[PDB]
Amino acid sequence: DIEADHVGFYGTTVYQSPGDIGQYTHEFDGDELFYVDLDKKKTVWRLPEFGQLILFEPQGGLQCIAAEKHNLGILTKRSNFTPATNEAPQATVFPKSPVLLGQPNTLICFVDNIFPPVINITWLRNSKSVTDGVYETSFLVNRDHSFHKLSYLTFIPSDDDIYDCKVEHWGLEPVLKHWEP
Amino acid sequence: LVERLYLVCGEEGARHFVHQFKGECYFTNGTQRIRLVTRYIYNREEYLRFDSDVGEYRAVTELGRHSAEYYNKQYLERTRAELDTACRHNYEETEVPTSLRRLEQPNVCSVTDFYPAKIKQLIRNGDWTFQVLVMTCHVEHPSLKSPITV
Amino acid sequence: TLLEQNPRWRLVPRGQAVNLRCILKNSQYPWMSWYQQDLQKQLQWLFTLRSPGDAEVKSLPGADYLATRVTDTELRLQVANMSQGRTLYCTCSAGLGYEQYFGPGTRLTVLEDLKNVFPPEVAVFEPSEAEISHTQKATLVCLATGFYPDHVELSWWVNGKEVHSGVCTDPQPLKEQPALNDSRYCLSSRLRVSATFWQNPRNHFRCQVQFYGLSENDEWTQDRAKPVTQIVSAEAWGRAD
Amino acid sequence: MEKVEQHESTLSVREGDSAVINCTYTDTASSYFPWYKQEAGKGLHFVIDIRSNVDRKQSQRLIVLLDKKAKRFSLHITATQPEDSAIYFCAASPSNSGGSNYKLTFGKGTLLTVTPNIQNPDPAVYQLRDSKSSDKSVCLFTDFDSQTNVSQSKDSDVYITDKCVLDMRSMDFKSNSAVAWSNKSDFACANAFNNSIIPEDTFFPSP
Ligand SMILES: *[C@@H]1O[C@H](CO)[C@@H](O)[C@H](O)[C@H]1NC(C)=O
Repeated sequence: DIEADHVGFYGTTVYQSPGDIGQYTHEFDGDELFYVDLDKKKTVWRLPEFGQLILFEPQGGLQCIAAEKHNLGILTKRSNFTPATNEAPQATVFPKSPVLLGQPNTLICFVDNIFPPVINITWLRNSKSVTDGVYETSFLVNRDHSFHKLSYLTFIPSDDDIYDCKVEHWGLEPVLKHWEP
Repeated sequence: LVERLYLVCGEEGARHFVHQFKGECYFTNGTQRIRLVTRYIYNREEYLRFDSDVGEYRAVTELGRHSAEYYNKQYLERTRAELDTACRHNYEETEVPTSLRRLEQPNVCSVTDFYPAKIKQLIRNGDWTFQVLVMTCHVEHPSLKSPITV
Repeated sequence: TLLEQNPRWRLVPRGQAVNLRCILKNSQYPWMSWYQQDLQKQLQWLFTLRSPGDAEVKSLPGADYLATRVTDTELRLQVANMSQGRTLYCTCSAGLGYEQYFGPGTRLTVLEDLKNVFPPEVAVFEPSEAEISHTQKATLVCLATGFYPDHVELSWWVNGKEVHSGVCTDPQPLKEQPALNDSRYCLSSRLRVSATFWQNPRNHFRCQVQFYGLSENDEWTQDRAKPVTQIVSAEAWGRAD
Repeated sequence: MEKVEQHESTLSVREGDSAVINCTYTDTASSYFPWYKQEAGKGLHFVIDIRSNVDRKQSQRLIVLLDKKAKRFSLHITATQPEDSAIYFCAASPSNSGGSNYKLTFGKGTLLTVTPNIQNPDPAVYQLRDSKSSDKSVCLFTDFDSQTNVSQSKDSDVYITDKCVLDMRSMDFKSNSAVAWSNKSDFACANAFNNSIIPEDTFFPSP
C-alpha cells in the first residue's frame, strides 16, 4: 500500500553470505535499467543505447555493495544468527511474438518467489541442453523482498521441436516447465 | 552527457544469510510533491528505514534500535537532501530524455511489444515491452495516431 | 583534535624520496583522504583510502605519490621525484556528502644544495623614548635574518610565558635578495606593551625562532656550523629610561 | 572534471562591511558545497556548508547561498572583524555520484583582509636600537589609520615589511605597524618610508 504515478529504484542492492554474493541494479517502473558488474567494475546497460547519452559511475554500486557487506556482519550477530527462510520458486513460460513457424521469435521463462537470490535457469530442447541465444536478467525486486528473474531464448519455431525450462533452486529436486496454452 | 545518480547506502559501526537495501523514489506528476524511502533489510525483515515524509531514520522492527540513532547522527541531512539531490535530478535530467520519450507501439485478443503500460491478464516481460489477455478488435494505446485494429 | 600528521617540516634533496604518516584520533571520522596544496596555495585531491591494505600510486606534476591506508587509523604517503615544493594535508571525514576535516599538514621544500641552508640570527629592538612620551606605549621588534629555507615559527615570551596580546608578525618572510631564486630570508615581529609595563625593570622580554632546518644526521663538511634544526633567540630587560 | 572557480582573488573591506566571495562550478551533479578558511600559513578550518535542496543557508554572521540553475554559489561574511582575515576556499562534490562522493574539488582561494577601524590615529615614525650591538638600527612606522598603506622597498639593500595589525586586548585598541631597516652608511630614518605615501600630520622625532 504505497501509490503514485511512477517509481524509481536508484538503489537495489543485495548481498548475502556465506559465499558473499552481490548485485547492484537500477529499475524504473519495474524494468532493470542497468546492473553494475562488480567484477569488471562497470555499468551494464539493459538495452545498449540506454546509456548512449546518459552516464552511471559504477563506484556508487561498488560502495553500496561494500556497505551491505559490512551491514550484514553487523545484522548477522544481532538477529542472534537467524538464517534465511528459503522459499521455493514458481516458473511460467510464454513467448515474445505470437508463434510464426519459419521466422525468429523468443521464448521466456519467468521465475517468481526466489529467495535467497541464487538460481540456475537453463533451457531444454526436447530435453537436449540448450546454451546458445540465451539471455538472463539480474534479480528484479518484488515488494515482499523475494526477487523475480527472466531467461530468454532465441529460436527457429519449427513444429516438431518441444521446449522445456529447468529451474534448479534450493527451497526445492528441479522443476521443468514445458510451455502451455 | 547527462548522469544518473544514486542513493547512498549507510554503514553502521561496531544456513545462509541475506542483506538487502532498496532505494525507493516515487513520483506524482513528476516534479510536484515527491517521496523517498530507503529500506535496510535483514533476510526478509525490513529492520530500519527513512521516509521523506518522516524526515528521520525510523526503525520498523526491534532490530532497528541500535541502528536508527546512528543513522540520524551520521547520515541525516545528507539523506534528507537525497530527495532533491538524487530522486529529482534523475527524474528530470535522465528519465525524461529516455524512459518516457521512448514509447513503442503494439502489434480472444492478444497484443505484443507495447510501451508504456497504459492500454484499453497483464504480463511484464522485463525487456521494456509488454503483453495482456482479455476475456473487429479495438486496442487503444497512448503511442499512436489511429488506434490500430483488425 | 581529529588528526596528527608527522613530520610538519622537511627538505627533499632532489629528486629523491621521503614519507609521512597521518594518524586518526577518532573513529567517527573513518574516511581518510590525502590533499596537496601547491606553492601558490590551491588544493588538489590525491587519494581517499577507506579500508586497510587499500593502496595506490598517482603520478602528478611535479611529484610522485605512493599512498597506502595501513590500519584502521594510520595513513601513509611516500613522495618522491619531488620537483618543486608543496604542502600535504591529511583529511578525515564521517562520510560521503560530509565536510573534510583537515590535518596540520606537512610542508615539503626542495633542496638543490645542502650548502643553501642557514639558520637565523635574531635581535630585539628596544623602543623609542619618543613612542613612550607621545603614545603612552612601548613597541619592541624581533628581527629574524639570514635564514634559508623559510621554515620558521617565531615565539614571544614575557618571563617564560608565551604571550599573544599586542603582537603582530609578518605573514611572509622577506627575500633578502629577490632576484636570486634561493635567497636567504628575513622576518619581523612587533610586541607592544604600555610604557609603564616596559618601565618596570623586573621583567625579562625575549623572542625566539624555531628554525626547523636540516637533520642531525645530514652529510655535512664545512667551516660554518652545521645548519641543523634549532632554536635561536635574543633578549632585553625593562627600563626606567 | 569539476572546475570550481572563485571569481575574485582578493578582498579588502574594513570592519562591519559585508565581505562577499563568489564561486561557480561546472558539473550539474554537484550538491555539496563546503567553504574553508586559511589564516597566515596555518591549516584549513571548515567554515560552513550548504546542499543543493536549499537555495540559502544562514548561520551566525555568515550566510551562504546557491542558485543551482546558475551553478553559482556565494559566501557572505557579515559585520567583519580583523580576526576573519584569511584565504577562503569554496569547494564542491556530487554527494550522489559515486566517482567522487569522497572528494572535494577546490577553488583557487580568495584573500580577504579586513582592516581595522582606527579613529584615533597618531601616525608616527619612531626609531629603535639593538642590545648585543647598541649601534644596529631599525625604524618603525606605527599608529597610522588603516587607509595608509606601506610601500615595498625597491632598493634591494633596504628592507621594508608590510603593514601588519596588532590587537591589545588588555585595552580595546588595535594599531598598524610596518618596519624598515638597512645597515648602509646613509640609510637613516625620516626617509625610510619615502616611496610609501604618508598622512601630512605624520609625527617625526629628533634622534
Ligand atoms: C547450478 O549448477 C552448478 C554447477 O556446479 C551447481 O553447483 C549449482 O548448485 C546449481 N545451482 C543451484 C542453485 O542449485
